[PDB]
Amino acid sequence: ETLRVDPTNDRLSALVEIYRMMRPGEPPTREAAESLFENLFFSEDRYDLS
Amino acid sequence: EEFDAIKIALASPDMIRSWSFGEVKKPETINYRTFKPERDGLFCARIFGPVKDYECLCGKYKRLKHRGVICEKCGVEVTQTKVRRERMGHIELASPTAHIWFLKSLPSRIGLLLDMPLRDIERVLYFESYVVIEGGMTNLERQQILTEEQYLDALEEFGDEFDAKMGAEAIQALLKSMDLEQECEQLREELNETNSETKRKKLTKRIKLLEAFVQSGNKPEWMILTVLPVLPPDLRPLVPLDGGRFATSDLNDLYRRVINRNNRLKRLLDLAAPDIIVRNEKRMLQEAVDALLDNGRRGRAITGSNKRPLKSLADMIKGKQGRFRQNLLGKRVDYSGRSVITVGPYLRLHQCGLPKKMALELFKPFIYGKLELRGLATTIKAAKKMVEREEAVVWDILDEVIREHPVLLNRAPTLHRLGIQAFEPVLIEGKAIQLHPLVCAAYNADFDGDQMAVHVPLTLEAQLEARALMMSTNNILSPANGEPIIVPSQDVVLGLYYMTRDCVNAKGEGMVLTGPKEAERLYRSGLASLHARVKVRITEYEKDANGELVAKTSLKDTTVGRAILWMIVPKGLPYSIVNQALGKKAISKMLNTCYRILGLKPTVIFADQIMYTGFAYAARSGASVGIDDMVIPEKKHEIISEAEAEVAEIQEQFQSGLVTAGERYNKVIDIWAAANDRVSKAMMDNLQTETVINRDGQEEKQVSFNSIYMMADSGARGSAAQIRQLAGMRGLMAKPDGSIIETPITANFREGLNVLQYFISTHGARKGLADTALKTANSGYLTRRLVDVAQDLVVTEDDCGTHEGIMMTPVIEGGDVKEPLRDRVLGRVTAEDVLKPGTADILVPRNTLLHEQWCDLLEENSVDAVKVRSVVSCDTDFGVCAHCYGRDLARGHIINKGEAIGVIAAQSIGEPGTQLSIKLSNVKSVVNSSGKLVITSRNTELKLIDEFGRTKESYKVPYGAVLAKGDGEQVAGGETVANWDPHTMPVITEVSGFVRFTDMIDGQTITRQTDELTGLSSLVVLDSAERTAGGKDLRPALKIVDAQGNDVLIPGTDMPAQYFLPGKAIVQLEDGVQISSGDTLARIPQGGLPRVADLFEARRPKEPAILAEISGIVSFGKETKGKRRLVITPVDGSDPYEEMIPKWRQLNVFEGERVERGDVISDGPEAPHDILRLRGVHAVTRYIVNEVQDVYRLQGVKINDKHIEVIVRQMLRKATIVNAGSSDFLEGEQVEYSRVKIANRELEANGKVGATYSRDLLGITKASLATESFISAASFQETTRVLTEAAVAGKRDELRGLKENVIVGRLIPAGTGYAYHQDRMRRRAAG
Amino acid sequence: EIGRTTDPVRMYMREMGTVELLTREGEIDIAKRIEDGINQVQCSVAEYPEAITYLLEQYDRVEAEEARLSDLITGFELAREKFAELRAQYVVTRDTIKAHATAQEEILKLSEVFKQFRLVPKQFDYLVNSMRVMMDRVRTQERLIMKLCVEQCKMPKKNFITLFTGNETSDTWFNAAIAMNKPWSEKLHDVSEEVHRALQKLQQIEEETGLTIEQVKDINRRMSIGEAKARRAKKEMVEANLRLVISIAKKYTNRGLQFLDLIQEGNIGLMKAVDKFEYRRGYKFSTYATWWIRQAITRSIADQARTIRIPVHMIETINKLNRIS
RNA sequence: UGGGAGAGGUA
Ligand SMILES: [Mg+2]
Ligand SMILES: [Zn+2]
Ligand SMILES: [Zn+2]
Repeated sequence: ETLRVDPTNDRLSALVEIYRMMRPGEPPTREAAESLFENLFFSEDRYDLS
Repeated sequence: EEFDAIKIALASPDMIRSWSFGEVKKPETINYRTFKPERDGLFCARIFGPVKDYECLCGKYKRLKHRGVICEKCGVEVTQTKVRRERMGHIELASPTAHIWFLKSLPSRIGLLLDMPLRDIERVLYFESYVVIEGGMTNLERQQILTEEQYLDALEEFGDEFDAKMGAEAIQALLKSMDLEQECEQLREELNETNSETKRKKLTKRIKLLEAFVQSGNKPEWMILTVLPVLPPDLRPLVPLDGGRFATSDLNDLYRRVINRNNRLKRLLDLAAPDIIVRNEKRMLQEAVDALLDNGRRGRAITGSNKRPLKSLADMIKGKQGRFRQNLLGKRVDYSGRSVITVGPYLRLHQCGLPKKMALELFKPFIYGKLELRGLATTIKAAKKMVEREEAVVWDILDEVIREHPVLLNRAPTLHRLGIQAFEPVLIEGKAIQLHPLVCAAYNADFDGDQMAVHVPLTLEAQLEARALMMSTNNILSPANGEPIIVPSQDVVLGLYYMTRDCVNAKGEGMVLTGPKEAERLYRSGLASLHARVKVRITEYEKDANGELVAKTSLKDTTVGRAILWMIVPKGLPYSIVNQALGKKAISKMLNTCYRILGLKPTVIFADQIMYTGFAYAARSGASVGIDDMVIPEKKHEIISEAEAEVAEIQEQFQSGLVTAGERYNKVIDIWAAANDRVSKAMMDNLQTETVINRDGQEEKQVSFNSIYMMADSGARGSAAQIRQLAGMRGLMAKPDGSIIETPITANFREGLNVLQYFISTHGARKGLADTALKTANSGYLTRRLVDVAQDLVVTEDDCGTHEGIMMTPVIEGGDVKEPLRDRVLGRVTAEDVLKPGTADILVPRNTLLHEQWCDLLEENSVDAVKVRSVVSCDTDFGVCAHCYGRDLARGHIINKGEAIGVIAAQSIGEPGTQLSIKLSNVKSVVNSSGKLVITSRNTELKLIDEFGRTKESYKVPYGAVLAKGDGEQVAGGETVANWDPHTMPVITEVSGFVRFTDMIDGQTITRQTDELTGLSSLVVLDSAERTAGGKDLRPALKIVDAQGNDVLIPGTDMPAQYFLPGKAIVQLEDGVQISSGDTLARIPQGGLPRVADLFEARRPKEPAILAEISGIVSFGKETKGKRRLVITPVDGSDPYEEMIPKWRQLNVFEGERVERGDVISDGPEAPHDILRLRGVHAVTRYIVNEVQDVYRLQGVKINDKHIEVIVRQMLRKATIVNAGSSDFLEGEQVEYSRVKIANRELEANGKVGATYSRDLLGITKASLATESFISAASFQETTRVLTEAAVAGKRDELRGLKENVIVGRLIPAGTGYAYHQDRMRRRAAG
Repeated sequence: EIGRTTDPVRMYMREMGTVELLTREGEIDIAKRIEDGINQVQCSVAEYPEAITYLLEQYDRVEAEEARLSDLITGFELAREKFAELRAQYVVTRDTIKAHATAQEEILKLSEVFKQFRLVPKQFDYLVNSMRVMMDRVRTQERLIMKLCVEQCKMPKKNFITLFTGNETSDTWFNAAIAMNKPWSEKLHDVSEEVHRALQKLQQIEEETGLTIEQVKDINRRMSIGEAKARRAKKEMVEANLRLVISIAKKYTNRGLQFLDLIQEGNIGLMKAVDKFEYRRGYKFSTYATWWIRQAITRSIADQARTIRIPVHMIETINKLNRIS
């Protein structure tokens, strides 16, 4: 049901929508969306439980 | 200085330039070498006046000889320095920006005026998208929000015809180019063709807004700020610190931001900057102006240097620490002290012990005046130093000054009005305010470290308020209920209980005494105790018909202690006042009886003397607590062991697998509750009657002299629950999840708890301590909301001459009498007579204050219900009359005109919030074949009237319930007369004969199945949501006919005997059988403080009860849909009304009967809005009063019903108009009900049709905001919304409220100021 | 897109994201276009005779020894003799203007010898705005002529742009407008006296300029297109280095001022660096722009950051005494 | 002296 509601197509469209949620009003692009989704969770300096 | 009105409106740029004195053009405030203010700065002397009194900046003009001149050297006008907080400046903004209040406070007023969405207006203001103002072509219309690409297309396409601008200047040009009367006329035509609900509401909102602009005379261009004004620099001051560094206000920072960005915009417009840079600077100026007007409103709040958001102008005025609620209502006050309070029992009732040093500091200018009058000091400096050196002549002058000069003892939180009282002070040596012990029940103050404020009245009028209105010997009775609050509390009560109790053979029993003086002589000589049952001679004085006192003298069988108190009890009271053991309720009745018989002065001296003797004999008693005085019952371990064995027996039965876990849980709780009740009963027995070792008749028994039982039975400190926790069992303690724990705390506070029981007890202790804090906050918020509704209510007239009223029946719900007629009606004024024969034929006329003698006559003749005038039904404009309110409860007589009712009513309601024969009526029945009578109505009540005529109980029977007793039958007690089916709802009949099974076929409306127990088939009517296509247009009917088949009619009506049964009916009766009359046919199945706050805020509940809006029969009209519509047609006229009922909700009223106005169609809680609109004003008043009093009686607090009626009358102030006559009300405008009453009075005076209306119960928050006074509404709550609505509509304040005259600074029209205000009103009328 | 954004610096970064960065070579071409506009505005203000008499009389004012030698000349005993022979060339072209291509070649030779005088920019603005205000005088004059011929007679506009826009010096066009037998031309007699006032006003323009309306219209038209080209080239140079402004102001953030104020004052410094940039020193744009952007940001945070404002010379003096002692 | 935050405590 979540896949039927979900309007994205693939990975780059998913990153653009995550960019539009996190930093709204900014024109998204591929490299900025990739760097944003990497450095939110999967970076050793901006995420830590450890 | 003597103004009649405070008119608020919008500010034109010409008016802002008329306020100002010079354009502020520099951000820098002052210098750093020498600290003189700059030129055209934020603190400048030429704009905001001079810094020193009568001096320029350079030092040329330096005296008052040059009174007012302008200095030609530096521009500083030589005046006083008081004009540094009266002169404003102005900033000349380059781009005109938008006001954030009239853009973001919803509804936005710019979206509501221009008819543009707020998102699109925000896109225009954020310079993101162009908007077009005017266009000659048909391609681009007015208000078509173009993007950048569309504008660049249109620029190369047309380029000459259209003009599209972007930003706040475009919105200013749009509001300029629009036409108010043209748009108002076009929308008035647009409202008339069709009326959808959302479109008509939006159109009438816009029409009300546009008509507000035209009638106020404002212009829509004034919402766009072109010229921004500047606060004076002593209202945004520059205060230093102790280390040279400065600590300015946040307003100087915000003004510096606005001035810097405006100067940069001027520089960028002169430098021919690029479009991106100048657009960003215009956006920055808009952001800075919006931040200065309201920081936290538009976007991210601009934070200061210490990471905190700055305080703007809207944050200075609005909030908990705003200007209104921190300085305008409650101010700091000179001539004031504060100290700890101790006990002085040597005082009188109107005295308090001020210390010497603290009162010398208080009364210092009075000592200055007496020193200069007596010639002991020539000058004020000599008098100052003589007081500061503390001489003996200064102490003598202070002793002379403080004599007969009352001071007010305030203690915060002042919940009710007895938290401020005036006392004649007596100078003591110490540092603590010695109160009287009696007034600490009014102050709610114990001496565990409390603190009280001492304020000193200065003027002669203020001393007379404190002497005649606020003296502590005047307010004995509480204003909540008419009972004395100057009452003995716990220590006088213990002493008087130990006095007037009697032993059996104590010392010197059975003598004869010459009177009270010889009894006191016997006790203080030591030949007889306080408990000797002795015969004394008592000379009591009864009251004559007039004020004379006749006497009688006889022998009474008394004690020595009661014969000691007869020296104290004044002349006028009987001996049955004294001749019982005096608990706290008994001494309360003594002081009440002494008040109503003698007056005030014998009551004051009786309270002082009874306190003296209570303290003296409690000291001579020696009533001590010990460890041998908390007597544990000797059968505690046996009951505990039996209960544990029974709990273990049910536990092993559950472990065997017979009884379920929830039933085991409920059984264990019920067993431990029964065990706790048995242990508590055995404990109470063994503590009450343990004293059995007696003599001089035999081994006799009496009540025990144990001190724990003594301080429990006296009502002094504690109750039977506290004694149970000390001696018996602790009981069942609850978890914080609400569920009661299975095993209870068996040990008490004498045997000592173990570790796990104490850890279980900490749950409830911390929960109760947490709950207490929450309720006090809630109660204070509720008290503030109640006061701010009931501010504007005062007594104006002596009598209104109305004939309405509320018939006060004693509340008789359940099996007992909740309130008697005496507590319900004592104090009010009878509207009509009392027409009953009775025994003595009491006939009180109208306009009679019901005294205690008249209420005694009503009790003797046993009147059921009397109609008295209430505050809600009063017909006086802007205030009530004295005869509808009745008795001033604090005094005991009729209420003086001019005294504010509503503040007393709101305080009395919100103060205990920190403590929170067979008679048949309305019937329609038929006698069956067996005499077991059935009722065919739902609203039938079973009244239980005694043989004297009064009512004992009350019960409501269901529809179709069986009944054995008829009218007039007197059944004995204990007989079960209520017999009814709880789960099934019958569909019973009233005729007899055969049944014709018409309009039901197996397959589309009924389900063919059988019962699993008897094998007989049963025809369950299938619900319409699961029927097939053949059952979407039929209703099955039990067509009852006669014995051969003709259509029998109902006797009385013309309707055929049909029964449209609903679904899920267990039809056991088949065709071809005989049916009697009245038999069944089928079976159809089915806190305290938040409740008070939800009743007074008038909330529609989660499941409202559907009611009938028009009287008549009810039928169904719409098919093939589960939303059951009711075509409730009248029995006389046509039906203009239908009603929509959801799927799952059941119905009580079937489609064959006739309902009255306001019948319960769907069961559940009924909402007070429709209660008013259908039943009536008196019905919704009675509903609110009864459901509030149910809460306040559950918790045990006495509150008179007139206070709740005052809040209801203040809630019902609005009245929308459904049809107009010739008055100036067009359609649906919520005007005040007093205004339409005055308009209808004028219209029926000069002979016209008049205008009808319909009232509406607003909540507390909505009524105090929709109060016509913007100052009262903004001081209560939502200052931004109230000031925005008032500024747009152009309102004015007429200065008629108590809160308004507190804010402005005049005498309130409440009490003493009422004469001055009515003199001022008649001066304004006669001229 | 344009969503629910509320930070203005985020919208600034969106509105600056539309432009592209500059390459290694392109800003030399933009600076060449800027210098071409400056050369065009100088070569169109060169041949104006009253401006030449203004510079000679300001040279008489500096040679009468009451004004300094810095507020009217920047560079190129030498300027004195070359202005003396310019004055000799001026007093011979005052009477060889009567004779006809000799007049055109002598005024263009005065125009090209004028190009050596490196004048001060404030008096350049004086020359440009003096041309602008005499153009405003004659423009409201012709707007008055345009207004009076549309208000009364409802005539088409092709005859007006062929008759009025010819010589418009003598009365040869007004009598031609009356003498074309049209029913409004016989009722243009009440307009006649204030248009004769307008004609003598045009004759006043002929004696204070010396040339006709058509030559000065062409001169200020060349002035307008050169000013528009130079301003558009300057504008394109400005909106391609805003990322440099945010790169400089990224470090001055928590100094008592908001982040958006810093990049705004950096944009002011960027404009001041664009207006005074010289491309012939080989440097691209950034080594010259960084100093001006840093100066504007530092002078912003040294003044508008505190209530008690300390001047910049006093705070470096107390800082120098704090670092030595 | 006056202003604003943060923490603690008393009724
Ligand atoms: Mg206390
Ligand atoms: Zn001066
Ligand atoms: Zn009344």
